[PDB]
Amino acid sequence: EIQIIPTHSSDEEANLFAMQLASAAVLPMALKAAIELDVLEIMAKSVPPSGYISPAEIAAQLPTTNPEAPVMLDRVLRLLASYSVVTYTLRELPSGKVERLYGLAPVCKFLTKNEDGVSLAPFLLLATDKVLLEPWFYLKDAILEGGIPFNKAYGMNIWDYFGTDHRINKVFNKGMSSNSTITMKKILEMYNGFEGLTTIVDVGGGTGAVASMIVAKYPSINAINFDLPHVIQDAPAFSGVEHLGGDMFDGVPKGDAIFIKWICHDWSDEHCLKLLKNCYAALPDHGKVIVAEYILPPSPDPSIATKVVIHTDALMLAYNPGGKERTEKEFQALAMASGFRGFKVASCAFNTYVMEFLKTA
Amino acid sequence: HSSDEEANLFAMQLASAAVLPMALKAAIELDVLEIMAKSVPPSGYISPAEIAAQLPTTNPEAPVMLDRVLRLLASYSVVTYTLRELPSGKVERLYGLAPVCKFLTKNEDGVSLAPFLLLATDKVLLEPWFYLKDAILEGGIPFNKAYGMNIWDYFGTDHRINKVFNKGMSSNSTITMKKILEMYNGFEGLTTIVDVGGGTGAVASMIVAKYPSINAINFDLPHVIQDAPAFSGVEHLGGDMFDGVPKGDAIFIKWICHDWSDEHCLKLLKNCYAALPDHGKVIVAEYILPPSPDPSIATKVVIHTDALMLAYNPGGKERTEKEFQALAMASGFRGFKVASCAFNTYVMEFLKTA
Ligand SMILES: Nc1ncnc2c1ncn2[C@@H]1O[C@H](CSCC[C@H](N)C(=O)O)[C@@H](O)[C@H]1O
Ligand SMILES: Nc1ncnc2c1ncn2[C@@H]1O[C@H](CSCC[C@H](N)C(=O)O)[C@@H](O)[C@H]1O
Ligand SMILES: COc1cc(/C=C/CO)ccc1O
Ligand SMILES: COc1cc(/C=C\CO)ccc1O
Repeated sequence: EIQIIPTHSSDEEANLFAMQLASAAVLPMALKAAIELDVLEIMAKSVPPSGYISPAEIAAQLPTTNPEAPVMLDRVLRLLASYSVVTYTLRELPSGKVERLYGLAPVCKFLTKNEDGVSLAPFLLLATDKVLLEPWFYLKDAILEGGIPFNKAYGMNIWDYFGTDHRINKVFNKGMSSNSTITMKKILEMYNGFEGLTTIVDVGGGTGAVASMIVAKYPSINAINFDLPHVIQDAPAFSGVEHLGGDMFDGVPKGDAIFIKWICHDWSDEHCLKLLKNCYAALPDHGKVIVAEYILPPSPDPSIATKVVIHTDALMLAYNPGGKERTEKEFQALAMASGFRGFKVASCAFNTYVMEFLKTA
Repeated sequence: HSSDEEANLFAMQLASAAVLPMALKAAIELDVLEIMAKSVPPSGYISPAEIAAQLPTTNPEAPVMLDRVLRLLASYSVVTYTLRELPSGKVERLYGLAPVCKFLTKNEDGVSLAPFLLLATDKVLLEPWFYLKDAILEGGIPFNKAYGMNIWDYFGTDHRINKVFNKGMSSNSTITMKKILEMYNGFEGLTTIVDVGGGTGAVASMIVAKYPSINAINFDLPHVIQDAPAFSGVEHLGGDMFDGVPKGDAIFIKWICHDWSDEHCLKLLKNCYAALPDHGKVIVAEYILPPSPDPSIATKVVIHTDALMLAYNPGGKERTEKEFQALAMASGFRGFKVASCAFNTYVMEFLKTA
């Protein structure tokens, strides 16, 4: 709490932060272009001995003959580098002009395929898709009028819309599947709560990536992946997973445990309660709901981990019917209100906490 | 691996990074920051509910929805916060103005950067970004791919975005030029100044306000000039600067060179050279590209603007001081002076004689 006295110097920084904010979208939009160009994968596969590659040497590997591609790439990569998305090194030219060569930064491990063929890049392409930008033009309308920005832009809710637009359905389902594969692989290394179950139901389990992973690790479990019919239609037929289409607000398939990852955050308290009562009803006396969600931090602190949660809260506001992020006590109160007697935070990976709503304490 | 954890979380932050400007846009469109600025003292805080009470809404969710937008802003220090415990043991937030809000609400003169943000985040200016991959593989300009014409021809056809653009520029330039005019003496003693590409004339008007005996000419395309307010001592004139520019003792160009290729800059600069007396000058007001992709806010503004020029302009880019020198030399100027800087904008003089 030392007080900063306003000066020329502090005004310069305040004015420039306002300008940075004004044009902040250039970052995710330039990163989206780089990933669609396969630039980061090119960098990963052809980084010379040194580990730094020129924009011309990148552009050489693209399907282009545009002679401006190298300078255009340099300009994109310079932006990325300023934000530590790639690294750089400088080398002096014959002219005494200085050129930049670029390398992978640490974050690139999650923006290029790992050994399992997976990354967050498909998640980025989801979040920056033209479809999911459009609701942001209706956010002020939703605050004033009530309702949901997405539904103002499209005339229907997000799921119904994905049911009409095959391109974005596939982008969405793949963004979620890849992200969830990375998180769940880490969850499964640490969390033991699937052990001993004979049946699990992944409610809102998407194309079934998670369900497949749980059965791969526990071949004695019966796994049901449950989602909307337009998602189930082109879920891979993973062995040991039964895909079932339906609407979870109507009810859910019976199992020993029900897994819900990134389901509660999509829905209002009232919708969650209805879903969680349906879950309680589909479980045996001793069963549980396994809830995988972020947890809101105590304050809007500046950490990246906090910002991810808060960013996601803002995504939920733009996209979903009452969806929001919640604190640990908020999740506990949803558990209690839907009849569950026990609550615990069992595990965490990449911000995603694994909570158990226990029918019996 | 907290190391893997932090790289994964950074990736997710990047992925949804558009939430920040778009959330800020909505708070500005709602008049939230202005509400805050008028409703509590500079060091005070205000609840979402008290802000929402000043909006014309009966939406019972307005307060929480504002809370969630303001929390996003708070996490980035765009607004300040303080916590207040509720009887339930939940905590709620009250919010206040951070220093940046001084440039996102109207100042003494009635301007801020808010209209510049509304420009940059308008759906029209966002759409070219979906054609960046295409421009890189195929050649050409993302904007022209989206709209089928250069940006300036497009603004002569879309009256709404013309106004948005001109106002964004006018309000940004008013802030910058007020600060430059405190420090820079190079307009002193001139009989006539011409602001080439002067938009709706904010900078010319400020010059004449400071130096009331100067004769100022504000020169731009005719769809811009038609919207320029009248200002005593400013003559508004339409035309194409590539065909020629008005004569005067000095020519001022702010954010002109950065819109164009080096070749086009030479053409412009030679037109300016020809329009000046023998010992005249061009006063160039532009950012200067820093020598590396450093993480400073100041450098990021420049590099983001280099990226904007990539998306929008035929050949436009940001330049180093030595690049500007090379432009001055190649258009016949014999002296070069870095005279002043305000809010990243350097004021360079290209002198016909040294
Ligand atoms: N009424 C409903 N019934 C069942 N599933 C639904 C639903 N409404 C939305 N969903 C599904 O809920 C999911 C939310 S996204 C999360 C998907 C997945 N659990 C993961 O973490 O990767 C989507 O697959 C969506 O189709
Ligand atoms: N051929 C041409 N002749 C004159 N002006 C032009 C032009 N092409 C573009 N412009 C103008 O160049 C300006 C670039 S934006 C900068 C505006 C102003 N100098 C400021 O800094 O606020 C616009 O107003 C645009 O209309
Ligand atoms: C098209 O030319 C310009 C564009 C911008 C920024 C537009 C969106 O932020 C800023 C200055 C210019 O000279
Ligand atoms: C519509 O529901 C969801 C949306 C997103 C949105 C964008 C992430 O790229 C994230 C998680 C969800 O459960």
